[PDB]
Amino acid sequence: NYNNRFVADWVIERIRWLLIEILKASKSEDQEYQRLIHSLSNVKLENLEHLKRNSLDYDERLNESLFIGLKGDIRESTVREELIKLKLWFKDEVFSKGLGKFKLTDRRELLESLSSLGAHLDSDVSSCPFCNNKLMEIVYNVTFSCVERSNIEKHYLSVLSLCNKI
Amino acid sequence: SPQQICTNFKTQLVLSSMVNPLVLSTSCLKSFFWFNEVLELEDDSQIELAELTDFALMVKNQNVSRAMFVEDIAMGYVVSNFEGVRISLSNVMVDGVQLPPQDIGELFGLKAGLVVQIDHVRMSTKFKLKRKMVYSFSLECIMDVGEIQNKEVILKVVAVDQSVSGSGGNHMLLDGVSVVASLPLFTGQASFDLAAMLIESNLAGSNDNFLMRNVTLDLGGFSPELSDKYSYRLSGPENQEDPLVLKDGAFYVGGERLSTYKVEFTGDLVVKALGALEDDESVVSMLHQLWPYLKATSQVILFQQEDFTIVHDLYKKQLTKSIE
Amino acid sequence: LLKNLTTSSYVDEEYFMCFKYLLIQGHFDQFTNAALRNLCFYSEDSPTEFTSISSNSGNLKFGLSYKEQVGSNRELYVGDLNTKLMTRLVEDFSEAVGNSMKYTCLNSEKEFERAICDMKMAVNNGDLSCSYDHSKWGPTMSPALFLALLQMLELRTPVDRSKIDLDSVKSILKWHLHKVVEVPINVAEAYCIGSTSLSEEFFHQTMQLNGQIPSHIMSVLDMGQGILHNTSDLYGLITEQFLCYALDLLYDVIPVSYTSSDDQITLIKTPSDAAEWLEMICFHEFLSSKLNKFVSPKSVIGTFVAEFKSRFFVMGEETPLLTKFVAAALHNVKCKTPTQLSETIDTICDQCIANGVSTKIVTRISKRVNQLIRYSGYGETPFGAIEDQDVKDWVDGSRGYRLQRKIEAIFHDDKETSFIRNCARKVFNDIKRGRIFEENLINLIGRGGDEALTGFLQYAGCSEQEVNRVLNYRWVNLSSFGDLRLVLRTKLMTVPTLIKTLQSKLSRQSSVASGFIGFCKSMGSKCVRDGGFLYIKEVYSGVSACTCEICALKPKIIYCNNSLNKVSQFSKPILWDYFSLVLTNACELGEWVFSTVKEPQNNQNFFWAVKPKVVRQIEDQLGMNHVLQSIRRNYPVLFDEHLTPFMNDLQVSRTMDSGRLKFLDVCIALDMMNENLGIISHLLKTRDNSVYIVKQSDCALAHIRQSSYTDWELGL
Amino acid sequence: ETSFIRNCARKVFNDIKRGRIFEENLINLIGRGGDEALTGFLQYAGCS
Amino acid sequence: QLGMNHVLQSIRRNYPVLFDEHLTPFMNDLQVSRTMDSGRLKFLDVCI
Amino acid sequence: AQRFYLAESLVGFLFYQKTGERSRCYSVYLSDNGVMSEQGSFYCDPKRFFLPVFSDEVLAGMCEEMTSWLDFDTGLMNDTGPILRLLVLAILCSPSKRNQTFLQGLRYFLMAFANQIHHIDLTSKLVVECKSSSEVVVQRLAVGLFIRLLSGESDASLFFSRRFKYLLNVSYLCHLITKETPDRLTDQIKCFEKFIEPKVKFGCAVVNPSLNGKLTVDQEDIMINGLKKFFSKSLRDTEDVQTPGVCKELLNYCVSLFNRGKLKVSGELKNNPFRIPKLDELGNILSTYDKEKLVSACVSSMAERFKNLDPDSTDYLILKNLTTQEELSLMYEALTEEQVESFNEIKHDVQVALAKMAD
Ligand SMILES: [Mn+2]
Ligand SMILES: [Zn+2]
Ligand SMILES: [Zn+2]
Repeated sequence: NYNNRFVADWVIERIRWLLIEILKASKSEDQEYQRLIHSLSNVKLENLEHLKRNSLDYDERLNESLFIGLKGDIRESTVREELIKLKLWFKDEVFSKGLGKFKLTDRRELLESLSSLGAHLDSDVSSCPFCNNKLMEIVYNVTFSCVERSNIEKHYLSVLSLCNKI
Repeated sequence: SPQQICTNFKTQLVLSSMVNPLVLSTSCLKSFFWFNEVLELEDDSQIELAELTDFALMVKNQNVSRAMFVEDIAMGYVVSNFEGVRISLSNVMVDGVQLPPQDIGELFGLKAGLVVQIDHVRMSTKFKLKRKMVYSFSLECIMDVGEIQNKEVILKVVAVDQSVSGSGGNHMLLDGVSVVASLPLFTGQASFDLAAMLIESNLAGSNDNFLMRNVTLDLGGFSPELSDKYSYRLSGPENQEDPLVLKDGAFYVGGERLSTYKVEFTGDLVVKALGALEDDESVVSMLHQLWPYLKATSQVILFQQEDFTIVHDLYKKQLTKSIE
Repeated sequence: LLKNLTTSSYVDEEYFMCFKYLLIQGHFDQFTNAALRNLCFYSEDSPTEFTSISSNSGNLKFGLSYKEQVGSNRELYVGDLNTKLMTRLVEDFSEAVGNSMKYTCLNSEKEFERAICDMKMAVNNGDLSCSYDHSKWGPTMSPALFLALLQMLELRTPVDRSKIDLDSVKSILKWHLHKVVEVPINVAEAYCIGSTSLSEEFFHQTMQLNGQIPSHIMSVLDMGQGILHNTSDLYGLITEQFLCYALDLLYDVIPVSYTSSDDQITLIKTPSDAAEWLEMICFHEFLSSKLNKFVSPKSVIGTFVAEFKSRFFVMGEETPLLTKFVAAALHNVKCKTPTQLSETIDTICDQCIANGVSTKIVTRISKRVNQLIRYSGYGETPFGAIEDQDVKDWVDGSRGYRLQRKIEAIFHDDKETSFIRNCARKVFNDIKRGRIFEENLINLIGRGGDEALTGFLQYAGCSEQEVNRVLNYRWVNLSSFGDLRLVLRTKLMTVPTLIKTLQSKLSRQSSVASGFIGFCKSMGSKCVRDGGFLYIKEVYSGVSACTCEICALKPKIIYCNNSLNKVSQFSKPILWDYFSLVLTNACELGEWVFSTVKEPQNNQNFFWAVKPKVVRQIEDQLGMNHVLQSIRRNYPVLFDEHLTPFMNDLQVSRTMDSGRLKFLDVCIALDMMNENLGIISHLLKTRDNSVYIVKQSDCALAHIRQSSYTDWELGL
Repeated sequence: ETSFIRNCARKVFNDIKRGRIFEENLINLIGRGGDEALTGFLQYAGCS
Repeated sequence: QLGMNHVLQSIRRNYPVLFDEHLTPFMNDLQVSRTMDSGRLKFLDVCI
Repeated sequence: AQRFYLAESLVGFLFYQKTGERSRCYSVYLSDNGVMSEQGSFYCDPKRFFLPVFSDEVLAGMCEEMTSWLDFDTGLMNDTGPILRLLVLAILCSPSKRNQTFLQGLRYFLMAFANQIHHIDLTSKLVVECKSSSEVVVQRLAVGLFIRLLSGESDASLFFSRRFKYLLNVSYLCHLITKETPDRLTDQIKCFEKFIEPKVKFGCAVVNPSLNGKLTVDQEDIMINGLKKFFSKSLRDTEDVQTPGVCKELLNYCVSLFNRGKLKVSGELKNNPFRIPKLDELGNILSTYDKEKLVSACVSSMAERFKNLDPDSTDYLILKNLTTQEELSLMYEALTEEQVESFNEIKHDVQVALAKMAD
């Protein structure tokens, strides 16, 4: 905001209004005048018709590479005929040859595939999780060593808390 | 038809009391829906017997329980065993002249510049106001009077203050405070027996100077009648006892039956109440205690028809066959 | 200061800072109005003339980042303010166009439910269900496709038939087509400082061969994930409609498709077993690949199970997804105060038990969160986290109801709480049936808990005996003179709760372990306030172990009055909170909670659905502009300050828009004083479940709490 | 006409005191003026 | 009874702008008229 | 060292040497009656074990219920119970993204197995490269469970709904392992890879533009070449079925079909729609702009104060604008390791600035 600590915060907007009125009354280019009035208002979406949209000899090739095949007025029956011909071509050129994208299950083959990809056979690891993972071995050791097998301490903990606090 | 309001409220109260014992406080009177007695601005007619507690609730009383037996008038026909005691002067100057008598002669000479200062009178009047019904009450009043000492004739008065205390009902303290303000005491002939007697008790002495110089008060006539409640007037050695309970439509002061007030239900009301209750044993207790209360009432208007077949939903043949 | 720093670093153990200071000390570092008028305050960068690639105020710069997911991280694009506003305008236009449409279900729960029931009916009947997930939806689409689409459309008006010109939309899309994506500086430094990688090869090839180190990347096909979502949704919708039309015309089947801008579900009804439809689906896949709709190998086609938005439907019922909700409950422990953690766990356990999980596992989660809040040093409180030993009555029951259940479970033979419930029922009858109570309870409650409770009691009816009896049970409230002060692990650079909830309603990377560690650490300093601040153990060390046969029914939870003579500032009655909770449940979900609980007199696999049996007496609609008027009436200074600076519709909230609601007057004052009721922020919300799958074994062991009429069927 | 208006006023009085469900909505209905307020009160009581 | 500090609260509730302007500049006892001193009278709401 | 109690006499000791939130190497010992024994050592990250901190009874109950789900055959749950529990245990003791990907692949496998038709490229999306020899055991356990539940010739589908529910809940065990980006730099690098790979494969990724709306001749040339390559797909060639692009013939067909009210949707819309961080660093707790603003404000306040001598209270200022020894400690404890490093950097900058001002 144009506020400051030298004026009573009521003359700045008056001076601004007087200045924009004097500017819009008489001038002296095209865009240097639209920014001066815009840079002194207070507050102000789509419909940007105030813009200019000047060409730069580059959008020509953009429109030439983007909107040559776009017509959007094709009839209804000719599309039916074209889809019929495309389906008849698809049936005997790429599907009867074996170049599809989907297939039946054959659940036995899926079971074999999962057993081949998941169950590792060429690995040197053993069939025991405890001796493979270190944390599992640790927890196993602790649990199998634990399952199968007085004012002094409280004074000590209190003084520990005191020194940790200080 | 506010008569129906009153009788339905009484029926609800008696049938709610005859499932378990409850205290006869505002907790068991205001906590009932049919207590529309606070409504119906024209309160000329009360339910059956609760005139006093209704008039108290119109003043928003905080009472709990007492012997509400106005049928035997507790405000009227009360013993009037009234008396008085000595005084104790404020602005203490008597402790220096009480013991040196061992006399009364120098004290009488001192009481004979002029040094008539203010006079402070302290009285503790204890009475034993009884009632018509079987009851008793002991009520004592403290009176502090700020007056002006006189030259020779009687006395001069400025102001008075009273403070009641002791164990006594609302009607008892009402009677006491009314008679202490309308007694042959100070207001009137004052019935004052000076005889240099209470001075001889305050000013310790066993001698007489043949001069009593009797005095009499001319009190203004203030009206300290602003309690009118069960409150023991801001002091008392006895508080919060004698609880009133209710088991079978009969007032139990401590376990003794006072009486049973008549309540009609006409059959439809009792089943309308039996409809929605807590559980089975509550209905059992209510229907077993109903006919014992019917013995103390007279109501055969209860229609013995299809409504009884509706009551038959609660198959409690033992309860209706136990009273026989 | 330099010598001081070197000496203080030398006296310590570390010598690296000493060497740095030693090095920086050793000095080892050695009259036209268009050109002279745009330097003082002239906004030269204001958009006045634009081109087909920019807007004279930048080139729609963006920033790349990742987002954490379970399987693999997702992309993320964050933009500047100008490009953010442009994307906002574009997405608003496209979402309006989509809301005008019907079949798409991305911001419409009605169409989502329609797709759900259609899929369920198809699975129950045996139609061809095909769940199509598409691979690389984001990094493959291009704004040029949307440009061509909008160029080819007409967008006819409803009543004008004017063929709206989509000129500005095409301009913004042409701007987006030439957006600049900036690479992270961390990857740049990692590839500059310095295993085979194609992108690393491209970085080293574009490091200094053709130009400088790559920092800005523009291309044709980006379509940043989370930028053009609505336009991509509409394009996918129209393409799938064209595809289903083509399939209907070619293979004489009945297809219906539902889309979500990333995946689709197609329900195909065939005439006149399913081994003669491979050509149809492969032709459909080929036609989709002819467009920019490449299908992922994870897409499935069958007639036994259907999937949509991770919601699997099979013949007869639906999968409960137990472990997902269990892991969601065990995770996301975000705690700022124990109350908000309790509420979050409440919502999570509710939405978990909604999908027929169990009644014995939720108790364990509640015990877990109780132990978590206890380990932090806060100690157990009467409310605390979710109660233990619950039942299947999460239905027709809110947070207030389970809090009341916990407080009732505290007492074995309820005689005080039953009396409080009777007093609350009396107040409810005299305020509704007698109907003479308003704004006086507001004057009586604003004081606090002690005098308010005895005032309500003497309004119902009592003596000094009840005053000294009921008001004896006390519990320690550490947040009595305010809230617990604490600074947790937040991001850098930075009054009752009802005001904050209302402000949130009107207006519009951190780990859980570190968060909880900071929580437990900050709960050990001077936190509790008074008058000054002090410790929690300092307050809990002042209680006297009287043990007078009344403060031993639940240790560290309920005390007596004389046991807190040393510290009496933090001592509030629990029966007052019980009264408030009972009255709040009455204003919320009916009067069936005034009766007494009675107990009643299956293979663990008989599941079935149940519906809530609530009955509201609080003007069921209960929209906005009703709490605002009540606050303006009851709390004028609290309505002026901290409320309604950001509002321009005060006229309707002031001109008595259905003023003096039946209970919103009194059912709102208990919420602002008590810090843990939270009912006004709950009344303005939907059930979010509307149905609960439960097993029969839990329905037969529930408590039967249905109240008879308080008038004992005696009224009329 | 005045007897009918008195009957409507008695109905409003009963429903605001005995029925006891009326407040601050009559304030919103009266502030407009005399015409619409009267027909609003009438259709609240009952009319055509 | 119907004393003061009852019409003032009703005006503050029903007519806030009319209670701020033209009313209570010459008053120092707004706290009692604001803290619901027997608020919502039986008829002073609509009879005013 | 940290301590944990296990029994009446024996306790467990956890020894380490580093601090912060990084991954460390720990050593666990026991102590029965003073004789300190050796239990072992390991190397892990502490911020990836928050789930089982107190969930020792919830997991037991959930696995017990999941196993009792299969009570239709007395003899099948007895073999899957311990296997399920061991699998869950191995999952908790080894948090990794590869396990989550493997379980998601198993979910997709089950989904494709339940139905009748599936894609031809399915089995290539389920394999994941396992390292550290720790994923082998969990993958073997999951595969063995899936086989034990799915294998069979005739009597293998007596109750298929229960089997499907059990297998789905087993595959959904990936939500147990948390998702907290095991490494930030590697994740950012991989994100940049996945972002810029398709554009380099296509051949349209230009180099640093002018950032003003002015492209050189080569930039616009390659842009137009990419635009042409995007719309240069025919309706008969089966070679371009995995590369981006669209054919104009099918687009014109769909457009002309939608315009003339033939699809289920049309252009009959109502309610006419015409009614400071840096971008080069996302994830950093503090950008260079904020550091610079803070140090400038602090040095300006310190210069305004000198109107010399300055205690460590200036450091207090750093704690005041970013988030009296007690308040200093309370405001300093709430920082993380990277946060405390950045705070030390800012402190060093402010102190060297004040020192150079002193000269
Ligand atoms: Mn999907
Ligand atoms: Zn082993
Ligand atoms: Zn105790």
